Amino acid sequence: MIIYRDLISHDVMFSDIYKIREIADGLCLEVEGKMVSITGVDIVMNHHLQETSFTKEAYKKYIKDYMKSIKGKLEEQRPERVKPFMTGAAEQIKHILANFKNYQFFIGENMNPDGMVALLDYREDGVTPYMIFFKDGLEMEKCLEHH
Repeated sequence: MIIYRDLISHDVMFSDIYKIREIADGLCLEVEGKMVSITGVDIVMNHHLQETSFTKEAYKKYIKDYMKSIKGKLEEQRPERVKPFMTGAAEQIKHILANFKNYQFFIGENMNPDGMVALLDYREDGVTPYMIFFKDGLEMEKCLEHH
């Protein structure tokens, strides 16, 4: 199976046992979760994601830093992704800041402040949870029977 982990913090963000949608012209991965009850969201609960908070200004400071960290990672391993990421993320930041009050913030288990901040949101029904990750900020891992 496929486990996805934060390219910076190395924590597991989510696995392939969820409905994954690639949105924003391949910039982001939209993971659909279920509300489960202690109450919460399954993605958060079984991958031990930690909730964190941001002012509008702190998030701007943080995401500039995060963008340049990913930019440096991509130049080394996936150079073709630098421009798409830099353009897309800049446009995605504008969207996130536009509906800032709609999001909750989650980071990996180790709580590395330089790692990815996943965004929690609810569908049109206002009941279904889904989480947004930057695809370029994730590295894939594959697990198989071993003897």
